Amino acid sequence: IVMPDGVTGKVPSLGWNSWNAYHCDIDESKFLSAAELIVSSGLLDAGYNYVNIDDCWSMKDGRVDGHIAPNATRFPDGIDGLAKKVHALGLKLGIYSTAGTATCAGYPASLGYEDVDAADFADWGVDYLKYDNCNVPSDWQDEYVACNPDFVKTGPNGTCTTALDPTLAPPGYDWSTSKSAERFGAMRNALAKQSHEIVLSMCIWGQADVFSWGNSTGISWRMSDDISPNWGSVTRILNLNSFKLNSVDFWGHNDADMLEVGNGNLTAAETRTHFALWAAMKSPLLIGTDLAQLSQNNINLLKNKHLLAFNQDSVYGQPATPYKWGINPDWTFNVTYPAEFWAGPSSKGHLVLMVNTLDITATKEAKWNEIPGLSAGHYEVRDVWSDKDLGCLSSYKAAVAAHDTAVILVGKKCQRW
Ligand SMILES: *[C@@H]1O[C@H](CO)[C@@H](O[C@@H]2O[C@H](CO)[C@@H](O[C@@H]3O[C@H](CO[C@H]4O[C@H](CO)[C@@H](O)[C@H](O[C@H]5O[C@H](CO)[C@@H](O)[C@H](O)[C@@H]5O)[C@@H]4O)[C@@H](O)[C@H](O[C@H]4O[C@H](CO)[C@@H](O)[C@H](O[C@H]5O[C@H](CO)[C@@H](O)[C@H](O)[C@@H]5O)[C@@H]4O)[C@@H]3O)[C@H](O)[C@H]2NC(C)=O)[C@H](O)[C@H]1NC(C)=O
Ligand SMILES: *[C@@H]1O[C@H](CO)[C@@H](O[C@@H]2O[C@H](CO)[C@@H](O[C@@H]3O[C@H](CO[C@H]4O[C@H](CO[C@@H]5O[C@H](CO)[C@@H](O)[C@H](O)[C@@H]5O)[C@@H](O)[C@H](O)[C@@H]4O)[C@@H](O)[C@H](O[C@H]4O[C@H](CO)[C@@H](O)[C@H](O)[C@@H]4O)[C@@H]3O)[C@H](O)[C@H]2NC(C)=O)[C@H](O)[C@H]1NC(C)=O
Ligand SMILES: *[C@@H]1O[C@H](CO)[C@@H](O[C@@H]2O[C@H](CO)[C@@H](O)[C@H](O)[C@H]2NC(C)=O)[C@H](O)[C@H]1NC(C)=O
Ligand SMILES: *[C@@H]1O[C@H](CO)[C@@H](O[C@@H]2O[C@H](CO)[C@@H](O)[C@H](O)[C@H]2NC(C)=O)[C@H](O)[C@H]1NC(C)=O
Repeated sequence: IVMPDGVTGKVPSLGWNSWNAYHCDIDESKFLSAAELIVSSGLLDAGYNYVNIDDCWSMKDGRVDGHIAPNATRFPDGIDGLAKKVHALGLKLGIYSTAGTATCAGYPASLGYEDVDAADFADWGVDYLKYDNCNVPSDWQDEYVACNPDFVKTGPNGTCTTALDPTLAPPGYDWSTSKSAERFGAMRNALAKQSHEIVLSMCIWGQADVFSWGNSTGISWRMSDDISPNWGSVTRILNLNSFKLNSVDFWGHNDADMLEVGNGNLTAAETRTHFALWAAMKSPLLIGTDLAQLSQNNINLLKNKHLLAFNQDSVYGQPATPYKWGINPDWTFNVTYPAEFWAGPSSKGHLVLMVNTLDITATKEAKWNEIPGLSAGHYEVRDVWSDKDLGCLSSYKAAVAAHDTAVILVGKKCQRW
């Protein structure tokens, strides 16, 4: 969705969110520390400007006089006070609610209270709303389910049938008028009435075919169930998103979920793959780890100037897309062996990414004729990881470590042949 100021939300949101770092165990100090570290580490300089509050911020046990109350134990100066502090550092503040009767963690939520909550969030100076999808009561549930392989039983190749799920929507169903669309549109409309600009992140997990109606409603939409800090989760979301990239352009980006950089059992290679593909798919990039414990190597990864420039390109709205699946035939839905060969144009040239989904080193080759927008011949090439010149090349062949991604930027043609 386009926003009134003509800029905010046009390219993907960059920031930090408490959830993958702290889950339900949050307080004001955690946000202030995050804000200070985003500035001092250079992350703000790299473009990361949102400090986003996730679930568990309010008094759990009900509204106070019809309003969601901040938990004052956690936020002694309120959300408004926190917003002041964050804004003084040149940053923006995000908050969280749910399009249901309680949040996913059981806190007050906004279904039927969209105008009241929007007004409070705006009065506090909040800049960004993550709006989750738990706890939808009967009179607001959808009639049917959409074919979302993360939530519905599938046959081969991620296909749905009413034999597999008798509540699967009939052929031709118009999701743009489902109850899910209504629930999210109600919050769109409430936020749009406020005299403070709040962008809407639609945390709907790829449900209700948000791909078809999302752009009319918010700036971004989750496209899968919740991420976990492991390779299986990374490949699952990569596979799912690889089929949905025609929904991604200016003002409306599929959200591959909060980054797991620095977390869990992800290896160095797996972490590069995750970051690089989230960037290239033009998902919002929300850091989700305690920055006080994040290695400099991971900080430097998050600041990768080429991946950030690509993600943030103000001329090319579309993401990198798969040009060859690799181990499987093109367009094969597979949660463990997603599409390997990706590319897309930008102001700085064509970004090309080659994911090694095998668990041993493998040679991978970027062949220009295979890549949309390029043709046989020689191009000037740069390695995105090392920022080194790779020369004037007729193709690019690399040994890629297990679960790593080779990433290059293809510049000008350097010979006609
Ligand atoms: C498993 O499930 C998946 C997901 O549902 C199914 O995926 C199908 O697979 C189809 C092929 O079986 C595939 O059809 C191809 O479509 C391309 C055009 O693709 C563009 O436009 C489509 C419609 O709007 C989009 O769906 C595409 O988006 C998808 O792909 C992009 C990446 O490419 C992703 O970014 C995106 O997220 C999404 O996944 C995309 O925007 C056709 O070009 C292609 O046509 C082929 O046969 C034609 C002959 O009839 C021929 O004319 C074509 O020419 C090509 O090759 C020629 C050389 O022979 C060249 O000369 C031409 O220049 C050209 O390059 C070509 O040979 C084919 O129709 C669908 O797009 C895809 N749908 C989706 C949503 O992904 C699988 O089929 C399932 N697998 C099994 C098995 O069941
Ligand atoms: C969800 O809804 C939104 C809102 O409706 C949809 O957003 C719309 O997306 C389209 C597709 O991306 C936008 O159209 C395209 O915009 C780009 C970029 O325009 C801006 O770029 C121009 C270039 O900047 C230059 O900067 C350079 C330095 O960095 C330098 O070289 C120059 O000095 C320039 O300053 C600039 O002229 C504009 O003013 C912008 O500021 C265009 O490049 C596209 O044109 C290309 O595509 C055309 C159509 O194919 C065609 O003419 C030709 O191919 C051309 O090369 C194109 O116009 C559109 O603006 C945008 N709408 C809004 C309101 O922002 C979104 O698509 C939708 N999602 C989906 C999935 O549909
Ligand atoms: C508001 O937040 C406080 C602080 O996290 C919560 O109080 C903690 O509650 C746990 C579980 O009962 C106790 O173990 C801690 O000792 C409490 N900490 C402090 C500093 O008191 C509290 O439950 C929250 N209240 C509401 C209504 O959400
Ligand atoms: C997902 O793709 C992989 C890779 O092509 C499939 O794994 C192969 O399966 C065949 C049959 O079991 C074996 O011969 C190969 O050894 C497997 N290769 C690897 C690298 O593991 C897998 O079956 C696919 N999954 C589904 C459900 O289709």
